[PDB]
Amino acid sequence: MVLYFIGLGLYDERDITVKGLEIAKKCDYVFAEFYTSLMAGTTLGRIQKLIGKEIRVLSREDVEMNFENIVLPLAKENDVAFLTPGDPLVATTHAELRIRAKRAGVESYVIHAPSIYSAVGITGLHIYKFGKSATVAYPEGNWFPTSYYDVIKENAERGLHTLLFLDIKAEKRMYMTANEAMELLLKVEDMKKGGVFTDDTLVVVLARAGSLNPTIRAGYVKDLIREDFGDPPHILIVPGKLHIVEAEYLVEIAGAPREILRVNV
Amino acid sequence: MVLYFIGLGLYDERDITVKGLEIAKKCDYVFAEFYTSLMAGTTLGRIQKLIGKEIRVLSREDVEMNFENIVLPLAKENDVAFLTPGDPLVATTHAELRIRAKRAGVESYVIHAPSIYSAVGITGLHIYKFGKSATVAYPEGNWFPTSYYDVIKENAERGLHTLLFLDIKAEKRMYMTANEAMELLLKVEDMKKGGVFTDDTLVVVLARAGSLNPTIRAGYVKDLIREDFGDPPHILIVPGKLHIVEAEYLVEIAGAPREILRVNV
Ligand SMILES: Nc1ncnc2c1ncn2[C@@H]1O[C@H](CSCC[C@H](N)C(=O)O)[C@@H](O)[C@H]1O
Ligand code: NA
Repeated sequence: MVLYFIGLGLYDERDITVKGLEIAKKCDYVFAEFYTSLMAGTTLGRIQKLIGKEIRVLSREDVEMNFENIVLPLAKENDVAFLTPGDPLVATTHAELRIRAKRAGVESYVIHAPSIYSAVGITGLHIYKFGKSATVAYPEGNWFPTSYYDVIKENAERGLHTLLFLDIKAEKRMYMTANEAMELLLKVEDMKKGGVFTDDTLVVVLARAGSLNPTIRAGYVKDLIREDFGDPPHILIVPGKLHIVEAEYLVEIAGAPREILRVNV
Repeated sequence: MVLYFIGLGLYDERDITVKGLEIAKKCDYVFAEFYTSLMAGTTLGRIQKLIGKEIRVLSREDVEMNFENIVLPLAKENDVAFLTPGDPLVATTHAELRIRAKRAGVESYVIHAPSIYSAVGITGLHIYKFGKSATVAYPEGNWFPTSYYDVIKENAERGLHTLLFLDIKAEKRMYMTANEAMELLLKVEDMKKGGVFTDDTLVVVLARAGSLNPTIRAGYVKDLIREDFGDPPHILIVPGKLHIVEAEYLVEIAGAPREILRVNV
């Protein structure tokens, strides 16, 4: 009679919490989704093995349109687990799933796990200084969206950092790279010419957060736009004015040029 | 000869990630701090029992002044772990400790854990809509902190939610409740009269996130300022312009007054 929303964490099968793993093991049915994001440091097989339960994978349509016909029915008589990468309820449409559960007379509990939102603290940037977040999306056809550019502008204008998720093609497994994201932003800067993203802008690139050997790089766009950050997923951050301690971290830990100690502080 | 920063999570010893547990079990020395946050659902004993090691708890002074004398020295020959509540680098100054580790020729790694920063997702509020964060600090003698009041104003003007970390004096076993935070805010409103935080302001309270039964409440200050939300830790959130689905969740899951369903766009 219970539904558990369990986060799988950041990168591999060991990123789930002890509580989440033990609970998942005692569930009769286990579902999961990998359309909001993917566990690049592992496989479905490794996760199934660790849990010892068959994992029924669900698509975006399965979740958004038929959650109540696929998941909730089984929760009426058994304990069901729903696994998602990161922290449950972070993906904007997932909170609503708990309402569907209530309507179905099904109890639901949330088992947290690490999220990129909190994991970006490894960049040395103070968490309280982050402002609104955005997603960099690929233009397509006659559609050229640029809201993510305005978000950076609103934040930087107030001395706040901007966390940028990069467009992902879940099923086609086609991730947008930090390099690609920078190119798009430079192109958006050439149209709106607001002086928000240029070759002199300082950015931070975080890749494979959660891994024991993540890639943390900071520098000006002109030097990082062609650098190789490794395998996805990539996260882009456009910092606002830095606190000296933030700058010292980016320099000592993320190889940023000493120049930021005077230009961006 | 390495140093591991390992987060313990939100509420109890099971909120640690499997990755963190397996590594912590193999460290020669284990240190920790419990002044940056409160893990209401566990004890040092349970943690030690789960990890199978004795944990030397450090005070804020031991850490902020003598980290390189108490911890780093051992890391130069043994595998050392440093445990903290939630995620080690979120809303703390522990990131700077990685710089010290580096300067002393000690490699460090970070194992994330669920954090209050991403756990706000359980409130139903879109996490991408959160703006700058702030801390409601206890007034000290004649010094009365107010900066956190201007943060709410800045975000509200932009329609962004505001996450408010609540103060803590671990050495005195004092943990600010949401009620206390609301009282301090009304007092600041009385001084500045910016129409930022009044008895008609809608607020959200999340208490003991990470537990199976956290307290999630939403409503007007006048009605919530004297309500009992259970034991600490608590966080206070001042939402901005709400999406309809955010409001539906606050009402259906957080017991908010059906009135907020009628959103003014
Ligand atoms: N489980 C929990 N529930 C509610 N608030 C919490 C909480 N854990 C931390 N907080 C809030 O955050 C403050 C500590 S700030 C340090 C946060 C920690 N590194 C993390 O990642 O969560 C507390 O005083 C409280 O206001
Ligand atoms: Na944020």
